[PDB]
Amino acid sequence: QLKGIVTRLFSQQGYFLQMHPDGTIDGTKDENSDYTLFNLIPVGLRVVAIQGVKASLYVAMNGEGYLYSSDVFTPECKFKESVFENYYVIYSSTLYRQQESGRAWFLGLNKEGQIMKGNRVKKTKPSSHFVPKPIEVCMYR
Amino acid sequence: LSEDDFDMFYEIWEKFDPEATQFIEYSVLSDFADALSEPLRIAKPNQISLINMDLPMVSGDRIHCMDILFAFTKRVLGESGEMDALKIQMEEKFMAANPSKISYEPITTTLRRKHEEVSAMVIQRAFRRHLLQRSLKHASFL
Amino acid sequence: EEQIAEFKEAFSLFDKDGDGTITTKELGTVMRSLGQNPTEAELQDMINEVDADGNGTIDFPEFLTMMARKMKDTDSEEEIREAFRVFDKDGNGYISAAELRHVMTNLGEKLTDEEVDEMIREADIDGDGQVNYEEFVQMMTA
Ligand SMILES: [Ca+2]
Ligand SMILES: [Ca+2]
Ligand SMILES: [Ca+2]
Ligand SMILES: [Ca+2]
Repeated sequence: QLKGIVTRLFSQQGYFLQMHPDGTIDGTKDENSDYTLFNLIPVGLRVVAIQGVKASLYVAMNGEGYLYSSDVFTPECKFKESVFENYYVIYSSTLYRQQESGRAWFLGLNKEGQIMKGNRVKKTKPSSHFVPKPIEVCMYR
Repeated sequence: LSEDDFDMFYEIWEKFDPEATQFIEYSVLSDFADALSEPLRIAKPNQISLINMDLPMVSGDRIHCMDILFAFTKRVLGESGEMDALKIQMEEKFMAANPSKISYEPITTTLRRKHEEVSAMVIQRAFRRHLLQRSLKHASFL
Repeated sequence: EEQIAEFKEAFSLFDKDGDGTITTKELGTVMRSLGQNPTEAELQDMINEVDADGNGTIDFPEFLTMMARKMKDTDSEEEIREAFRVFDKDGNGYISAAELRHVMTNLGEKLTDEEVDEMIREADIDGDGQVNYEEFVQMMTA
């Protein structure tokens, strides 16, 4: 039904994004961490769901801005993808904004390959910036 | 802007998308950007204008009508403001107007990187040719 | 033509033993004479795709075919000026040597340090750190 892609997400901070079986998500310098492969599924117009292939775990985002690992598909698994300066890709939350300022909460890593909270990751910061290194295109249900 | 520009837009679109695949190849974008009528048109050389626009590309190197339209229009609308709310509204209108669901594909890479890469390949190739030329020149004597 | 004479000169720089034939080893010494560092695998590839005889060697005609594939311009129109314009951020006709070096080493068919160094020695004549890319294009397509 859905036409998505399989890919590795390379943080501009210098790491491959890694979804470990235990649900722990981080950044690694390992090329062949098979936990670094992901399913990008267009669940809408410029809205994507991300899945850690090795653990089949959806990279969901709960009520606190934490990217926990989820099996069930919740609308919290929805991410508004958007380009920054026509050079970097960023996935924001469909639920989260600095409800006053409207500044959304993005997926982001610090300089140490560690995951950051949603509200601490700025769109303009290298934390939120990712480059998709794709593998192949795939059909999904 | 007026409805005439949007109808014109869909009109050119049907030309560039005779199968209504809701996508065009990036190589032709420039041409398309030059093909429109004022003020939406971006006359060649338009490449820089196209490169400064937030323009997502799905695989493989294909771009969607909604993004192109939103960008070309926003270039005229400037920052917003009410035009962004109207942008979202018209985006929803376009979504509803669109048949089927398969045309929804996720972002892969973007413009700049493509054109930069092509540029680099060009320069490298030429440079190589001239290295060859210089070597043969070294050969001639003697 | 002067063309084939330059080819005779090239074959002349190439044949040390003058056997009428180029070996993988000789390919090696030449590629290295250009500033490349090919692997034996890469050389055997460079041969296998161009060998008609599969004699492990290159005669005058095969040399012609290979040099023809290299010298032919594919994405080159002399409007490689455009390619440079892609990287000329402010469009002043100048690119800082640093930026150029970074771009050439990190993008596309990346150049070796030797290649980049020579390119930069050729492109920054006054050594002011700014590069007049148009003059470089004239020089390059001479
Ligand atoms: Ca020989
Ligand atoms: Ca032969
Ligand atoms: Ca410049
Ligand atoms: Ca200079």
